Amino acid sequence: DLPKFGELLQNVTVPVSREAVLQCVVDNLQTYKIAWLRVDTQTILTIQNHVITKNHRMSITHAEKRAWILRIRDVKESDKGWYMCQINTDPMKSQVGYLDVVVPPDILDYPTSTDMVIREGSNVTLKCAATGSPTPTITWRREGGELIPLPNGAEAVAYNGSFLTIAKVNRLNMGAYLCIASNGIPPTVSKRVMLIVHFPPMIWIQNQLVGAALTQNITLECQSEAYPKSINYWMKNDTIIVPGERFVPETFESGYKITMRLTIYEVDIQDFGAYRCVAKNSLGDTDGAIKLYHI
Amino acid sequence: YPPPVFDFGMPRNITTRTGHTAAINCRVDNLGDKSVSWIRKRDLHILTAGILTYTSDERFKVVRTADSKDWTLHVKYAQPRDSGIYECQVNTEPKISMAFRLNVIVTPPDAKAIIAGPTDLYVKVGSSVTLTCHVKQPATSAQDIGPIYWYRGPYILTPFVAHPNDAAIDLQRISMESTLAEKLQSRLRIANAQLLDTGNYTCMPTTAEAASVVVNVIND
Ligand SMILES: *[C@@H]1O[C@H](CO[C@@H]2O[C@@H](C)[C@@H](O)[C@@H](O)[C@@H]2O)[C@@H](O[C@@H]2O[C@H](CO)[C@@H](O[C@@H]3O[C@H](CO)[C@@H](O)[C@H](O[C@H]4O[C@H](CO)[C@@H](O)[C@H](O)[C@@H]4O)[C@@H]3O)[C@H](O)[C@H]2NC(C)=O)[C@H](O)[C@H]1NC(C)=O
Ligand SMILES: *[C@@H]1O[C@H](CO[C@@H]2O[C@@H](C)[C@@H](O)[C@@H](O)[C@@H]2O)[C@@H](O[C@@H]2O[C@H](CO)[C@@H](O[C@@H]3O[C@H](CO)[C@@H](O)[C@H](O)[C@@H]3O)[C@H](O)[C@H]2NC(C)=O)[C@H](O)[C@H]1NC(C)=O
Ligand SMILES: *[C@@H]1O[C@H](CO[C@@H]2O[C@@H](C)[C@@H](O)[C@@H](O)[C@@H]2O)[C@@H](O[C@@H]2O[C@H](CO)[C@@H](O)[C@H](O)[C@H]2NC(C)=O)[C@H](O)[C@H]1NC(C)=O
Ligand SMILES: *[C@@H]1O[C@H](CO[C@@H]2O[C@@H](C)[C@@H](O)[C@@H](O)[C@@H]2O)[C@@H](O[C@@H]2O[C@H](CO)[C@@H](O)[C@H](O)[C@H]2NC(C)=O)[C@H](O)[C@H]1NC(C)=O
Ligand SMILES: *[C@@H]1O[C@H](CO[C@@H]2O[C@@H](C)[C@@H](O)[C@@H](O)[C@@H]2O)[C@@H](O[C@@H]2O[C@H](CO)[C@@H](O)[C@H](O)[C@H]2NC(C)=O)[C@H](O)[C@H]1NC(C)=O
Ligand SMILES: *[C@@H]1O[C@H](CO[C@@H]2O[C@@H](C)[C@@H](O)[C@@H](O)[C@@H]2O)[C@@H](O)[C@H](O)[C@H]1NC(C)=O
Repeated sequence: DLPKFGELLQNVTVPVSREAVLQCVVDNLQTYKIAWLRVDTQTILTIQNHVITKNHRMSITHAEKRAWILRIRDVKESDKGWYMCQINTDPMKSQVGYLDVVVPPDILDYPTSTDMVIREGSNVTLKCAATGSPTPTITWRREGGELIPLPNGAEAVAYNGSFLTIAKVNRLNMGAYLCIASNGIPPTVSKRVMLIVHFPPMIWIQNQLVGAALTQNITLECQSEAYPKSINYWMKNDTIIVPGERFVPETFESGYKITMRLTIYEVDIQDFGAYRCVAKNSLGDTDGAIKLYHI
Repeated sequence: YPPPVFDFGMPRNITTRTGHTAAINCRVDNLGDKSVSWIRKRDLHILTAGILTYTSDERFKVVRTADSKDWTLHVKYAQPRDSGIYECQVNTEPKISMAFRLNVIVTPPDAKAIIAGPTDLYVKVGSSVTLTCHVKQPATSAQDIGPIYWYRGPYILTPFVAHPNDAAIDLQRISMESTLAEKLQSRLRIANAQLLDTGNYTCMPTTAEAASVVVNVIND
């Protein structure tokens, strides 16, 4: 007929800065004495109604005869851990329960990756570190939902992991990636990471053969892809072409794409010949020929 | 203000012979209004919180000096199962603590000297006195046999042992004989008792607890 525990030491979950309330139930306590304490540090908390700890945030109440209640006001994440309830029987009895302190997640600036600049076809690793309770799972996405090249040769719209490694980066992989940290404790937070892919230029021409008649206005057009952005100009007889009141070159730039036109006004017999659109950037140059002929 | 601090020079490896009272002394300077707790690290069993005793094992008690500097954990009739680490704990925040190790050894077994006869003798002047002392110990003696000495009060009587002793007693009437006939034994004889022979005779072994007889020499 020694004291017995009326039930388990109930697990308790509580968000940071609130009041934790652990409760220990003892039947037939008689003249015996109940004691609380923190397990990890082996810190005596309370004995009967006295608080042994000088931690002003802890209190003990014994309203109902069978329930001894430990109260931790303004909980910190450092209070998370195992707590014990002890009865000074012989041999002594003890049961333990866990106090889980949940914290909304946060993404650390370090070692989380800053903007990345990678040559096309080379490796890159995006890192991201977050802190929370429970520990947050990290999810990678791209703006617009683009696919992420996965380590296993496949691709998907999301990847779990603190570090995302991409082998052989492609210009299509370029854009804004998102490090999304979540742990069930709102609010979920995220951080944007730019992946920049540099590559030399390439040119496509819809019509490498165009004709016209005198006094006519015709327009030649090329398309290029190059990053960083390329300088695009036109050539003829190996000579640059300047806006000359008759020729007007344009460029329509969008990301790593460029559409370059050369509008010629009032065609003259001297204009016919071999033109060239050219694109050049840090990583190389390229060109493409267009022939303009007479009707 | 000075925060409480431990005297890390106190012995941290207490060794007690089984059956004896073990004592783990813990000294804290600048205690202030903080308390000291004794806890058993093995299972977190709280032993004492301040002067209050929490444990219900009757052999455990804490004692503090008047100035509350020295806190001592006493384990009556210590047994091997009591060996382990005990934590001296001050209720600061965070809490500080020192760890002492209690080692309760069991070898050799309890040995106790015994002097056959009444404890207080009374003999007339000129009579003779013989005191027979023997060591009560378990069967196993083996090579754990040591000399047995005698004392009148604080003065040793065995000759050629305490050198120099300017308080040596004249051994012309006092003889001693130590024989090991199965049981370790020593016999003290006082020939022609004299008033100055009166005193507290002690059988002092080196392998067993001592025993004593009070010898009174009287007139007539
Ligand atoms: C006759 O002489 C013996 C020998 O002791 C002598 O002491 C010196 C003065 C010196 O002459 C030495 O050469 C010589 O050995 C006396 O025997 C001692 O008796 C006392 C009793 O008062 C014992 O003290 C006890 O020791 C225990 C050791 O474990 C200890 O547990 C005891 O503590 C308990 O009791 C005390 C009160 O005494 C109490 O305060 C405690 O809290 C606890 O309850 C106690 O301290 C000595 O150990 C004995 N020493 C020896 C070597 O046997 C003897 O007393 C003396 N007179 C008579 C009449 O016998
Ligand atoms: C009481 O709570 C503890 C702690 O769990 C924490 O708090 C709860 C309130 C919830 O919010 C939990 O999400 C939170 O983690 C529970 O202890 C936990 O039990 C699980 C399952 O037994 C343990 O997982 C094990 O981990 C080991 C180590 O890898 C594996 O080998 C096992 O196979 C298993 O996966 C978990 O480690 C443990 N937590 C701690 C901190 O030790 C406990 O179960 C619960 N008791 C109840 C509800 O009765
Ligand atoms: C990325 O991970 C999340 C988290 O779910 C995990 O599930 C556990 C088994 C463990 O792995 C923990 O780290 C996480 O809690 C996935 O979202 C879960 O999806 C399942 C369905 O498959 C659903 O039942 C769970 O409720 C989801 N979790 C939460 C917290 O809602 C997610 O699917 C993973 N995505 C990728 C691409 O891997
Ligand atoms: C060929 O182009 C000429 C020149 O006009 C061009 O377009 C204008 C919008 C402006 O950018 C000018 O600088 C360019 O040189 C056209 O001639 C014009 O035609 C319009 C309409 O017929 C007329 O109102 C203007 O007065 C004309 N101006 C001149 C200087 O000629 C010509 O019509 C174009 N040919 C064809 C077949 O469309
Ligand atoms: C205190 O003791 C520990 C443990 O050693 C045991 O306990 C002694 C009291 C003794 O009675 C025997 O049971 C043991 O020796 C000592 O730590 C040990 O140190 C030795 C080297 O000196 C090392 O080889 C062991 O691994 C250590 N054991 C552990 C558990 O750490 C410690 O040095 C002793 N301290 C003092 C001041 O004596
Ligand atoms: C680039 O990476 C190559 C391997 O790619 C990665 O290898 C495995 C182990 C995983 O990390 C997975 O994400 C990839 O498939 C290496 O062979 C090569 O040496 C690396 N080169 C450079 C310059 O980084």
